[PDB]
Amino acid sequence: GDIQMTQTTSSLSASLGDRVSISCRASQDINNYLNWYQQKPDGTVKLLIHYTSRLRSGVPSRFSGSGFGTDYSLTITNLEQEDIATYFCQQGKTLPLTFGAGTKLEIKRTDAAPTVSIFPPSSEQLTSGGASVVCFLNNFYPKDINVKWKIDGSERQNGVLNSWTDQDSKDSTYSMSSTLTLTKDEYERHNSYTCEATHKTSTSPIVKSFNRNEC
Amino acid sequence: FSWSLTYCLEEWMLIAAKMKCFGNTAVAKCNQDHDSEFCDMLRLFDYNKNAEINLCSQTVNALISDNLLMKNKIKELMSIPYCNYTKFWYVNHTLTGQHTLPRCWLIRNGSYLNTSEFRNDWILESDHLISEMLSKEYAERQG
Amino acid sequence: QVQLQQSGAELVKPGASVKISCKASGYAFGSHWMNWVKQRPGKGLEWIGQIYPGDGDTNYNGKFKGKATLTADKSSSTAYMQFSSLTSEDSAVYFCARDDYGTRYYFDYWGQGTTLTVSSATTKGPSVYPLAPSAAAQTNSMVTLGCLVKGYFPEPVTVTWNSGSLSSGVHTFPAVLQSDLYTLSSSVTVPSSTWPSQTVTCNVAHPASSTKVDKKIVPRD
Amino acid sequence: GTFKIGLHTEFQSVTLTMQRLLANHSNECPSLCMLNNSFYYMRGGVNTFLIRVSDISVLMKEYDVSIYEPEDLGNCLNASDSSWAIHWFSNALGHDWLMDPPMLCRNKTKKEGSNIQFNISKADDARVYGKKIRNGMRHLFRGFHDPCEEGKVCYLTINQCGDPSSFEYCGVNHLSKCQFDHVNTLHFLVRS
Ligand SMILES: *[C@@H]1O[C@H](CO[C@@H]2O[C@@H](C)[C@@H](O)[C@@H](O)[C@@H]2O)[C@@H](O[C@@H]2O[C@H](CO)[C@@H](O[C@@H]3O[C@H](CO)[C@@H](O)[C@H](O[C@H]4O[C@H](CO)[C@@H](O)[C@H](O)[C@@H]4O)[C@@H]3O)[C@H](O)[C@H]2NC(C)=O)[C@H](O)[C@H]1NC(C)=O
Ligand SMILES: *[C@@H]1O[C@H](CO)[C@@H](O[C@@H]2O[C@H](CO)[C@@H](O[C@@H]3O[C@H](CO)[C@@H](O)[C@H](O[C@H]4O[C@H](CO)[C@@H](O)[C@H](O)[C@@H]4O)[C@@H]3O)[C@H](O)[C@H]2NC(C)=O)[C@H](O)[C@H]1NC(C)=O
Ligand SMILES: *[C@@H]1O[C@H](CO)[C@@H](O[C@@H]2O[C@H](CO)[C@@H](O[C@@H]3O[C@H](CO)[C@@H](O)[C@H](O)[C@@H]3O)[C@H](O)[C@H]2NC(C)=O)[C@H](O)[C@H]1NC(C)=O
Ligand SMILES: *[C@@H]1O[C@H](CO)[C@@H](O[C@@H]2O[C@H](CO)[C@@H](O)[C@H](O)[C@H]2NC(C)=O)[C@H](O)[C@H]1NC(C)=O
Ligand SMILES: *[C@@H]1O[C@H](CO)[C@@H](O[C@@H]2O[C@H](CO)[C@@H](O)[C@H](O)[C@H]2NC(C)=O)[C@H](O)[C@H]1NC(C)=O
Ligand SMILES: *[C@@H]1O[C@H](CO)[C@@H](O)[C@H](O)[C@H]1NC(C)=O
Ligand SMILES: *[C@@H]1O[C@H](CO)[C@@H](O)[C@H](O)[C@H]1NC(C)=O
Repeated sequence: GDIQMTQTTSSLSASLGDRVSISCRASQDINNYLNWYQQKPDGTVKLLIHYTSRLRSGVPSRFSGSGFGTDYSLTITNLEQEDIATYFCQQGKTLPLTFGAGTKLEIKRTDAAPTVSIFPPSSEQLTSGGASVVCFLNNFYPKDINVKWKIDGSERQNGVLNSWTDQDSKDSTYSMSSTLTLTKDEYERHNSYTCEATHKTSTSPIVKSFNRNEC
Repeated sequence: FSWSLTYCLEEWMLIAAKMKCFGNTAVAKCNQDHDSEFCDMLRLFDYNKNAEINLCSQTVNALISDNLLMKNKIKELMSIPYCNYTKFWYVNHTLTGQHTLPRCWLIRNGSYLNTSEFRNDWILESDHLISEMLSKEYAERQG
Repeated sequence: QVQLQQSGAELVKPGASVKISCKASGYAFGSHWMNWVKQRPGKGLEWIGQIYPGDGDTNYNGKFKGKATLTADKSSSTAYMQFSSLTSEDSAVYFCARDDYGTRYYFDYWGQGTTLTVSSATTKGPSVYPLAPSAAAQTNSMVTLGCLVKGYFPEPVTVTWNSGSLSSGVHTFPAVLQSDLYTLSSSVTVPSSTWPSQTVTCNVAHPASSTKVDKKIVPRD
Repeated sequence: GTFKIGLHTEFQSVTLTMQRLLANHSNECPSLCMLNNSFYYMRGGVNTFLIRVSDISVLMKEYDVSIYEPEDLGNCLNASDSSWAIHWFSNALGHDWLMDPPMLCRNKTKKEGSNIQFNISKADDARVYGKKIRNGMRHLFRGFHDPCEEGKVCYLTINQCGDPSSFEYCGVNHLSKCQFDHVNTLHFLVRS
């Protein structure tokens, strides 16, 4: 019986000065009792628009709201840097109150290929008994990327842990770390270690590798 | 179409907390149903006493003049002398006891006019009082 | 002028309870509904409930009825949310928010949030390992080095380079949790000529364990 | 206040009080009095109502209840007795249930208390209506003050004493210094 809010788009890319529209759909007619919140990357939350299109004090005029019934929309013309954030809608007709999942805005830029760097396990870690192979995929755009590990020519996915960064604020790129952790014995039982980066920028992947016996 | 009276006012109807009797010669003029705030107050007391003792009824027009109330309200809104149905002045022949019908003591901006401001009024009232005393004596002892 | 200050981060073990607080300033505490909201990564925002400090009436979301208990204190102008039988599903960020005068069901003022972590993991300091290019590697115009911070709990850790004097071309990845232990890495890029003549040293700090480690990145072989 | 005109003719006066009747107030028989140049009070027996004229509106038509008919006033007050009291007061102010703009009130289900709102702004589509509602006030409260500024917003707010929306303004320090005036009650009778 609850009221489901649906923000179909979870991520949206746009260049500064563009017109952006974020849609919000209600499972039931909510009669214009829709409110828009802005969450900055630090977790700060602020109300911007209530009752579909009523702007709050201090909200710049580039923000606007529209809709009626089940479909609504937040529009941001002349997208400014400070608008890069996540925007949630919320129905205020009936309890329980419900929010959308959110729509994160990210800055658009020209494509950039990742800069790949592979790192063998350190002697310090090998002393302790483990062996972590690290591969950095740095400063690429767009954020979609894939990493493949190969040991002695064979693909390995177990023991791999990945971590993407948020969009960098100065160059608008993304970076990613891939760490393959093995045992010392398993690491010494193999020689060739390779990470391959697949990205929109190149049909073939960027391949970086090292041989364990070549120090 | 206008209420009739029976005049003495009870002590609780007066600021002096002292029953005040007015001759019927003057109170009878209230029946004529002329523009008189004092007579409106008398009819209000008379109707709402004989009737809890509230002030309201569905026949206010038979007790008061709506035109007179409207006129006093307009005078209020013009910042000119008007009547707020409170204090009234008359002219009493202390010798005989016959008096004129009390007429309202007007106020301007929440203050009662000084007697000198409406002195023509009570001059005329006393003139008419004595004229009517003489006329009564004449028409009676004429035979 | 209107301000909502929530209590600090909490780290508790499963089955425990915890009461988070929200101090209000700048308005009549007893004239506004105080709502609570739960946020998790990828789970949007969930409405927990609301209390009216005036009469103390509480309206709960059916899903959180039994998990959450809302109280208020008008003297201190402070709302409280108490959780019982905490589980790892309860780890999240919790906001207190205020409705406008009346009851418009929109939240015009928010607190900064309170992070709750429910875990049976025990505190442990990190191990720091260097990440230097293999002896057989290209000599490009730039060189990337790194530090691997592995096996610690709880978050956070802070990584600087050369005591903060090296900040351009640096970025640290979000920690990933595996088997009750966090791992992250920090990357730093510098002109190839700069290294190894000018040394690069990562400074890792884990406050929860009062651990501070410096690790110089030395070329291999 | 009595002087002599002639040897026997004398100026005399008499002051009347209607308070014993204004104390037996009731909803159909409200006693009306003025306190501030901003606070007015209507006593209708057990129900007391504070009336204020300010530029501060706490109600919006997008969120609050619009009263198109007297029956809708039942959504505004805890009891229907008060509902019909406010119906008769609205009539007395000159409001037109068929032609004038609908007034606003807070749903009695909320926690903030009763609040009926009239938009008497001197501007746009609220100007004309506004003046009327002030005229009504001038009829119902001798010495009514017109704090409404030209071209700016102005609102008349009614709160039933007892609800949280009455704050402390319905205390004894207020109603004890609000002399009832029967002229106001006569105007209420005539205009309703
Ligand atoms: C004055 O306030 C009362 C009570 O308000 C209600 O409780 C408050 C504490 C607060 O939570 C309010 O938001 C809440 O409305 C109002 O009376 C309520 O009116 C609503 C709307 O008409 C009724 O809700 C309806 O009740 C049924 C289910 O309980 C059902 O018939 C309706 O269908 C709903 O669901 C379908 C499908 O899911 C959807 O299509 C409909 O649009 C609708 O959501 C609906 O839920 C309440 O039952 C009423 N409660 C009462 C009478 O106690 C009253 O209208 C209001 N007056 C105003 C604002 O002028
Ligand atoms: C109580 O009543 C007052 C007075 O009526 C009211 O304040 C007024 O609100 C209206 C809108 O509700 C304002 O009029 C608008 O103001 C600006 C120009 O000043 C414009 O946005 C509008 O004109 C354009 O936009 C309209 C909307 O799209 C179009 O219909 C129109 O054709 C134009 O394109 C319009 O003029 C008015 O200025 C205020 N006045 C004051 C003094 O505030 C107040 O909201 C009411 N209070 C309530 C309802 O609680
Ligand atoms: C009609 O208007 C007149 C003139 O303004 C009002 O007369 C005023 O009435 C009040 C209340 O009775 C008087 O207050 C009292 O005055 C004395 C001296 O202080 C004393 O009896 C009491 O302590 C009390 O203060 C007031 O003096 C008097 N005159 C004024 C204000 O100038 C009259 O009340 C009005 N009638 C109504 C409102 O029904
Ligand atoms: C309110 O109504 C009551 C009841 O009618 C009035 O009390 C009457 O007062 C008169 C005059 O003093 C007495 O003769 C009656 O016996 C009283 N009747 C009753 C039933 O008590 C009262 O005067 C009115 N006014 C006030 C201020 O209470
Ligand atoms: C109509 O109902 C409201 C809501 O119950 C009354 O206000 C409540 O009064 C009780 C009794 O003192 C308080 O304990 C509650 O806290 C009040 N509610 C709120 C939301 O503040 C209100 O008084 C009633 N109306 C009238 C005219 O008495
Ligand atoms: C008029 O004066 C006489 C004589 O003093 C007095 O008995 C009578 O009551 C007075 N009438 C009034 C004041 O109406
Ligand atoms: C009305 O009188 C009250 C007394 O409590 C005061 O709070 C308020 O400021 C006054 N407003 C005026 C005189 O306009």
